[PDB]
Amino acid sequence: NGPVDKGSPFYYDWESLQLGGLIFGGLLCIAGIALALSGKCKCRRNHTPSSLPEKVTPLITPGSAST
Repeated sequence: NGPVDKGSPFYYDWESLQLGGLIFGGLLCIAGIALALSGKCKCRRNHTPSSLPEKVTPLITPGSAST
């Protein structure tokens, strides 16, 4: 028994907190977008009054800095 881990040499197995640490961030992200999904289905039919007319602005309005 040694919940400390620093008791046996198997403690040096912490290196994972490093290599995995980098993935941790990548994983957290995957978790971030996931939550968004629960808000994408609505944004698909509701979307925003600005983010959506952005790709439809050129067809609805000139979209040119001049002329």
